Amino acid sequence: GNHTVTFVNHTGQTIWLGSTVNADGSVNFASLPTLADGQSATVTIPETSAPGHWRGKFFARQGCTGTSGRDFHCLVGDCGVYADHCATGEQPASLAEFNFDTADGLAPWYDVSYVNAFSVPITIEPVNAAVPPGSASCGTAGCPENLLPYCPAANRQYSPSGTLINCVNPNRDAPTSYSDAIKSHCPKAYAWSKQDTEPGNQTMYQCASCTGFTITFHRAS
Repeated sequence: GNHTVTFVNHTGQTIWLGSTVNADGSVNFASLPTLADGQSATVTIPETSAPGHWRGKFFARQGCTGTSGRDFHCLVGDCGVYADHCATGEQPASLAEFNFDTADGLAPWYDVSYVNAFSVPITIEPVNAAVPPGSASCGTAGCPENLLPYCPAANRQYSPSGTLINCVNPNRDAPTSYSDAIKSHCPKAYAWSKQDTEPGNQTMYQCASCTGFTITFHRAS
């Protein structure tokens, strides 16, 4: 069947959901919801339709102002001038990444990625999971703790009003003091692109027997 994805906004401010999909035929949504603090919404992944898989990323855009189609713009994760969908790639932000695949008996795969940035904490937790006895599958990806306070000073980004709102990886492809701090506080997420080749890493998750996922964007201020 088709998996559901529930977005839960616990950040403390409004988020404008965005998504980017791989160039493999994965079908992107016409629009993704805007969530005031505390609100939630659920979408349905069209797995049963061609091409039978969905490889892509969800993220929260923050600090959005202006008019859609004209000057709409976000302080974190901007992906174009439209409030309801991405016209371009996104500026660096926390990512919830998925590989739904009806041809992969281990899918869906999921992970939290701070490779580009840590903006808000993300957890990805399966819904109605049936874990085989002894299996450690269907784990929760990511951690709830706000990691902005542990950001190296050189990688911090501030709102015009002076609030710390983002922590941007200076080198996505090699360990840095940025990735050291992220990994030290949450080993359950990507902090740099090839972390999943480190022995003992806890970056990747899959759950072959669930009805969907809950993506929670946790408190960030």
